[PDB]
Amino acid sequence: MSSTPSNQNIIPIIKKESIVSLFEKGIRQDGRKLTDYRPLSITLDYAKKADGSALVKLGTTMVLAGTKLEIDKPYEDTPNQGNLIVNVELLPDENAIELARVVDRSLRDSKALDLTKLVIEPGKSVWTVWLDVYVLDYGGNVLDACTLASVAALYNTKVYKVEQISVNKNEVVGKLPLNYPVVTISVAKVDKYLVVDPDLDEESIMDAKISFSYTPDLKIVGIQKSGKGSMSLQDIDQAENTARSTAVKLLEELKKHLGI
Amino acid sequence: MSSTPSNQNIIPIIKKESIVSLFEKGIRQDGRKLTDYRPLSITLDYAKKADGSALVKLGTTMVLAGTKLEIDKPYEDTPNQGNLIVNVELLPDENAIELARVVDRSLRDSKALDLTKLVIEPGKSVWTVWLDVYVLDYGGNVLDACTLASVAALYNTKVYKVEQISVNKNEVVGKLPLNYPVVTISVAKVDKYLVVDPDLDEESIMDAKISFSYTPDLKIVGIQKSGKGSMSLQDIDQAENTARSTAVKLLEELKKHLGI
Amino acid sequence: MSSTPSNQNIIPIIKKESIVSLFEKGIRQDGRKLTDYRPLSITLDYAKKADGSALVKLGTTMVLAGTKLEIDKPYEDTPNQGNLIVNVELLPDENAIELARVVDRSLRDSKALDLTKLVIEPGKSVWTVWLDVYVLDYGGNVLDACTLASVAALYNTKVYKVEQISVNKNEVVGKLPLNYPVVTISVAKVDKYLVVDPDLDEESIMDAKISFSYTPDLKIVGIQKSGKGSMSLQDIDQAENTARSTAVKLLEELKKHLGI
Amino acid sequence: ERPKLILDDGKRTDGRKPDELRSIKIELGVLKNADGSAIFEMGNTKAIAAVYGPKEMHPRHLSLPDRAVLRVRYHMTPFSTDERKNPAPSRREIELSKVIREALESAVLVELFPRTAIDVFTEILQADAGSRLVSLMAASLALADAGIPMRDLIAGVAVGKADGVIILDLNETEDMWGEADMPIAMMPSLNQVTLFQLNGSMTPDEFRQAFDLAVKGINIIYNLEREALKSKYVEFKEEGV
Amino acid sequence: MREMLQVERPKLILDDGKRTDGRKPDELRSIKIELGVLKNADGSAIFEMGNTKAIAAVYGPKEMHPRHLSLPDRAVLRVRYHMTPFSTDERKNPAPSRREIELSKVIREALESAVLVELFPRTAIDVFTEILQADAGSRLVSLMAASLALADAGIPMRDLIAGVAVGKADGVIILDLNETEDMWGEADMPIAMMPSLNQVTLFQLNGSMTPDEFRQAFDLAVKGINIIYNLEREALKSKYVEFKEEGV
Amino acid sequence: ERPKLILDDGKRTDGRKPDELRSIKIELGVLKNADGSAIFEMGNTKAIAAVYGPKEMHPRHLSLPDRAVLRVRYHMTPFSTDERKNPAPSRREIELSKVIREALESAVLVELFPRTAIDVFTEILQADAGSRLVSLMAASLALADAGIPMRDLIAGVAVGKADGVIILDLNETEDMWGEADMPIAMMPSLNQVTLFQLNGSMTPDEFRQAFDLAVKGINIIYNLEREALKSKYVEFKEEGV
Ligand SMILES: Nc1ncnc2c1ncn2[C@@H]1O[C@H](COP(=O)(O)OP(=O)(O)O)[C@@H](O)[C@H]1O
Ligand SMILES: Nc1ncnc2c1ncn2[C@@H]1O[C@H](COP(=O)(O)OP(=O)(O)O)[C@@H](O)[C@H]1O
Repeated sequence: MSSTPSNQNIIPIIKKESIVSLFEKGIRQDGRKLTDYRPLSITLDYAKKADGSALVKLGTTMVLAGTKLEIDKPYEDTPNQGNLIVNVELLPDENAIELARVVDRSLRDSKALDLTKLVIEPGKSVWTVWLDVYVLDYGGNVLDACTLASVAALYNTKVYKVEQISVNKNEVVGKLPLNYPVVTISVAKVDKYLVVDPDLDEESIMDAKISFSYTPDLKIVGIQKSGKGSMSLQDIDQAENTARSTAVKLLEELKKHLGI
Repeated sequence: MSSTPSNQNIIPIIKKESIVSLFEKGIRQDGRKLTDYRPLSITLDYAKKADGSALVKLGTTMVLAGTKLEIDKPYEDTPNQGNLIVNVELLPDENAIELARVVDRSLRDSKALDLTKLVIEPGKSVWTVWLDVYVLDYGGNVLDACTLASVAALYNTKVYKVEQISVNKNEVVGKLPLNYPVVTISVAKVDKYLVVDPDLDEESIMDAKISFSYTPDLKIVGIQKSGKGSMSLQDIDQAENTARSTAVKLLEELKKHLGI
Repeated sequence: MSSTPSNQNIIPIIKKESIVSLFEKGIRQDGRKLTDYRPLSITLDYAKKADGSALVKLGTTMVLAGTKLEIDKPYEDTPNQGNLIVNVELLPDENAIELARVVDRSLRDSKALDLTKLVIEPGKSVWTVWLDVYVLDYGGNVLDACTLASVAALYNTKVYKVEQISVNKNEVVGKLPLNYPVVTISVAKVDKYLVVDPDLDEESIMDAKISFSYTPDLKIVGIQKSGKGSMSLQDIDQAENTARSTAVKLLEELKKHLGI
Repeated sequence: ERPKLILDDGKRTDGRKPDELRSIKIELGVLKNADGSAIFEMGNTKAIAAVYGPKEMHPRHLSLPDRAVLRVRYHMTPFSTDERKNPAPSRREIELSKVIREALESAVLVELFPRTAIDVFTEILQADAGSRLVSLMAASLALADAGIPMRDLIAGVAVGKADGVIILDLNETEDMWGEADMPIAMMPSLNQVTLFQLNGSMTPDEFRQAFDLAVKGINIIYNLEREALKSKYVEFKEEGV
Repeated sequence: MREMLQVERPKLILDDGKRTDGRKPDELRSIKIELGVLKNADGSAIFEMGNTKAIAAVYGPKEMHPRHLSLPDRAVLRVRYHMTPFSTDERKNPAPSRREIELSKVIREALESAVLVELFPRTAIDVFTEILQADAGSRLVSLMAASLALADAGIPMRDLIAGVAVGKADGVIILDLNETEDMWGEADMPIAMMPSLNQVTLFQLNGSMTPDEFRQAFDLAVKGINIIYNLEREALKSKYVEFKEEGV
Repeated sequence: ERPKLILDDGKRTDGRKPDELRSIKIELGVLKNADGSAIFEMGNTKAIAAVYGPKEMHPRHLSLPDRAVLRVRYHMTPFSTDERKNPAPSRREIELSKVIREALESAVLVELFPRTAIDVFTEILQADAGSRLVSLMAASLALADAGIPMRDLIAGVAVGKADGVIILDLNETEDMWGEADMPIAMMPSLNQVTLFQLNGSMTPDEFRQAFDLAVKGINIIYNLEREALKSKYVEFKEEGV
């Protein structure tokens, strides 16, 4: 049973009017233009006992994602596929579950990770990729940071030698079958303006936000409208143009962090 | 841990006296005699993806029950039996669980459904009958409506061809091994009167109600006293006479809906 | 998520001074010296359907513990061991879970029960000892009573004939592979005094309590500091001297109840 | 392979005639930290009940403006049965709790303690059938021990049919293989039926016979409850109704 | 003999312009709407799109149970998306799935943009929704059934909510999907609108699309929504509406 | 089968003498949206702690009239260990939370904030033993960072016995195969033991040695905490007690 959150720290009409007056001049509180992403940090191999991990700082938002690989029997329905299990946890559920699914969907539908290559003995044994994403600092636009931390954690993942039946965890065979990275870009609709990567303040004054997932060849690979309000037709159209021309820049930057 | 419901939907002493004053003249709010059942509608095969379903309208109470058949290994304790799993859900638990068990018990102990004919290969594979009952409109006397919807859903159930390995769901082999229908009749004790099939109002002013389950040759197959109050000895005696002479009426009507 | 309990009962500053003024004269409310245990009753095989049970009365605290034996496949990790599963219940959780673990740990680490002796067929089938401990009367120092009830319940346990496939529960083969009993002694720090086996009142005025587990050979086998306050270095030192010289007396008495 | 339940002349599996109760043992105020407590035994069915007397209710929105809220818990210890019952509550324990609570609600004068909660905890230490009734009576007595006002005490037996014969107060075995099992609980002085169930199969005429026998048994038990209230401890060897 | 291997996945666009259920790419499934079907609810509706049937009950503005969870200025919407175990071909476990949990949040947020909650402070409006038959688009059939059940409960809203799932099947953009099209199509994009305000209430895409396709799929969805909306307004007047499937 | 723990030279599995700490790293105020935060790393055990400062309590009936209510969560990330620990809370996590809370309750002056709740969340990012202490210290520091008044800082080490030898600050390997494992946490300036546990086996005379050693280790760690408070960031290479 899903209900309107009684927490959600209301933000006065006067403060909203201050932020909107800045938007009218195409500048924000942080200083960035309406279309700018926040400063992006990625530290790879942060959690040492993970098979692969990534700590992402997008503005004040911090996500740590880590992968853990295991060998299981493939699930009777999908006999020639490995498994990917995404899991999000907020620390400061329902939003968590929604976050997990949105990320999962965009990693799986893009085929950024090829599950059919995670097979060891078809029908007998396959790899299961456990992806676990931990939001440590809720600085707004958690979704975009999650997609980044996820993708990064997968690109950092080390696969081990298989005794065929048993894992030898100190011989590294290779990396995950990853076709390409994926980015998610969230565009917030505050009043009558579209704003890329909304911060904590902007998310609490916005009508709704819409999130676009892209592959490097700029195919839309997932869309999620989110928020208590509505958005016009022309808005979603414009949002996606903005979202996409942002994706190019974010992808280049993500790649620099991930090494090529 | 079971506690007195705090949504005890209280009904004023003045309104109670109005209804009791009518009972004293052998008539009720809705016009029926102290011993009359409410108007009864049954629509068979309402949920199309069910193996068999029935939507029952008893007064303002609405129950939808549906069966779904599966092939399972019989449980180690009962090797030459199929399975029946009844499940009730209120929509507007504890009362749900009690409803499920009361229905289950009266379908099983009457042997209205013969579980020993649901065997395919003894010890190897049997049919499991999933009965799911959904109360959509709580109009009082939910139990009697549940029994009806259940029985009807079972009589509407289609069994499929067993390909020798699994199920071929577009060839219909036959029906369920059903010996006879079963009816449950609830008699409420309001004040010093006994009232058959109490409605929403009558249930909230009653001391307690007692429910009798009957097979067509009028064998008592289940009794359940229910309600926060008590009932006298000759009350239970009288109640059952009333319940039973009602049962005959209700059974013939159920059968008409069920096509003999 | 563990939080400070809101509904345990505060005890006035005036009543606290009264008890402390008595400690200052080396006497307590009930009459015993600062180092005395409360009166101890043990009734063996109290729960008749258990495979061994014990009802312990330590002061007003009452614990009933009962064992139930079963045959399972041993854990893939521990192929040459039987299982011990301790479970605590409070009736008048978190404190329960903590109690279960503290008892488990001291029964296991002491080797008081030898799990490697509970093997029937190595890798194929072993005994699982279900120990269930029920606190019926919370009279303070529940931990010490639990250890006693547990140990006593294990010493009362009857093992049955193993008949291949199953168990034949009316032929008694022998008793559990028990090396020795174990006692847990709790020492409370009230004000500036150390008090052995605190009662209900003493536990609610204490700073913190510390519990020491001993084998008959006076080896420390478990320590658990407990309570919302702190204890000094010399306190823990002194506590354990007191705890140990108490253990000798309590072990004697426990053995008398058990039939050495 | 089923067992013969009534052998050729009169005697059941435990050597009782069809109209004999099991042995009864009652003791009151056995728990020192409860407001009222009682242990009830019927043959091999032991139950212990504790009451924690009228008190303010924790989250006030769940309390009632005019009534006390009864909170009743029926529970079976893992070692109460032959095969270890799982401690996690079963659908059957959930139903039995609701049945027992509704039973007690008709006896306890809750309209005397508004905005309060009365907590009745019950554990079955040995289960040998009739455990829902042994529980209910232990509760009733524990309430009386807690000095909480009631219309009457609650007394109850399970009556059943075996090899076509109507029998009083059932075995583990009679519950298991008998054609019917009908627990009945009364407020005997008011002739009020507090709890009433039947699982199994009966003709209307045998239902009325079973009914009559149950009353007689209840009356005998009731007398012991009354004795147990004054003297705190009662034993009763198996006897004919 | 790679030579004989031929894709496992079935063709979704077949002879003539047409699809697996005999519909053209620009045709809705049959629609059936009925209002006030539940007596004891404050507002109720049954919505069918082809083989997807949802029932929605509303229990109207009421004081909230534990007062600390209520809102000082707004009503709290409580929304439940649920599938009956017999709604699907195989049996859906009744215990709530992560997918049901997500769909509930998305449906609630959708309704929150339509319902004028700023009118009923310290109250809760309860919207329960069962899916009785699932054949794709069930999150939208549910949302619309809810929107109508709200209107039936006489609760003030900015507009009614109308929605279709638009998708891409065999490189072709199609309107209102089958379970089969949902299964095997490249893309599945549910869109819900407040048509008179041109406000997008719900918007999702699972699958893959080029920016232009996305924009085409977008224009087709609007047209479908507009036809459905008309039936909603009709169904509000007459309580009962039946529409044979056909071209946008 | 079974490993060696102290070698023929007298060094342990990780090349430490029996009286050497692991390397220590502390950094404060690392989380922007928390009222106080800290990362603590003992060798390979890294914990992060966030504090959400004194705040009006959600359901008021659960608040205390005179005190703040501490809310403490000990949790291990699935990727903190070698074999993926389930995210669903384990009985061990539940106990550790209670132990850590009771530890903090003795240090934090809760008297000062009635009707409020102080949240302390703790995640273990890498587990290599002593994780209940690394968590507790990270928490203690995060509280000090949140500017919440306390009697003293909390410092702690696990002391144990490997092969008959008493050792300071254990590996997963020493925890795994050692005869004893004794976590001790203190308010060093007051000589107050805040947390104290022992799993395994010890003679009374041994217990008293392991104790003295623990104190010496605690004193060195305490100095770094005091340090890390003043400069926000502290590195310490392994060395002898
Ligand atoms: N899960 C179980 N496993 C084994 N024996 C049981 C179980 N549940 C009940 N029993 C025994 O069989 C009897 C059947 O219980 P039932 O007739 O349903 O209610 P009651 O507990 O009132 O007799 C019980 O009294 C108990 O002695
Ligand atoms: N547990 C399930 N068992 C069988 N079919 C399912 C199950 N869950 C979903 N489906 C099928 O998938 C269809 C489409 O689901 P989805 O893509 O979520 O869209 P919608 O929820 O709009 O139907 C459902 O309508 C249903 O037929």
